[PDB]
Amino acid sequence: TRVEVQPPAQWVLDLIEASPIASVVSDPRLADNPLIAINQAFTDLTGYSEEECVGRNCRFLAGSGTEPWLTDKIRQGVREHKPVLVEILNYKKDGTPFRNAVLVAPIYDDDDELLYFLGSQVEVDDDQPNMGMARRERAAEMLKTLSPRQLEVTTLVASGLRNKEVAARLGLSEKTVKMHRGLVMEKLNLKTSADLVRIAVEAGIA
Ligand SMILES: Cc1cc2nc3c(=O)[nH]c(=O)nc-3n(C[C@H](O)[C@H](O)[C@H](O)COP(=O)(O)O)c2cc1C
Ligand SMILES: [Cl-]
Ligand SMILES: [Cl-]
Ligand SMILES: [Mg+2]
Ligand SMILES: [Mg+2]
Repeated sequence: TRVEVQPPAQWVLDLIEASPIASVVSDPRLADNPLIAINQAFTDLTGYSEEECVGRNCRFLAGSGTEPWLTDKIRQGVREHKPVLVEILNYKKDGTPFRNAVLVAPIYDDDDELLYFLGSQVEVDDDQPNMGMARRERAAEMLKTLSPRQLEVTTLVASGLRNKEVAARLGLSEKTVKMHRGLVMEKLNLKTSADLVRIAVEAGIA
């Protein structure tokens, strides 16, 4: 099955298009919380075109060997609106199995109103099955270079808070919070907010 999805808004494209890693957005108000957008890296990772993806739950990547104790942690994150990083067996369009380090995180529209989910997918090679631990080491070292305000803005943002909630928590203006966010993005060479949530969760700070 597949549902017809409205063309994605600019904020959806801004979240994933410039990411170097496979990234997707789902809309939980549509049938089966289906993908509403994928970036180019998702098509090159999986072999699926945007036409084949949009309208479908991302569990189309699952197959015979997929670990239900690890997918349930994603279901849990979707339910509790909390970010989850698991490494699960998935299958490309050509049936090629691959280990997928998948982040699923709650994210808000550019008006901070409605909830969506951001997904991002990194292949862990059969050659080098501990690649995930090397990403977490890199993430932890980068996040340690941040100033104290930048680090705690990053922590609250990656936890899935709207800017208005981060601003409430820290006694700042939304404008000030977005200023600190931008500075983190520039300092750590992060193209998208999705890339920022990924290193936070990799590091263990959210
Ligand atoms: C944004 C997003 C991205 C997802 N990416 C993947 C993925 O790459 N591979 C996968 O097997 N599941 C992925 N999932 C998880 C499934 O869509 C589903 O949430 C999970 O399998 C647990 O639900 P279920 O028990 O109904 O399958 C993603 C979920 C969301 C919301
Ligand atoms: Cl889901
Ligand atoms: Cl302020
Ligand atoms: Mg495209
Ligand atoms: Mg299942």
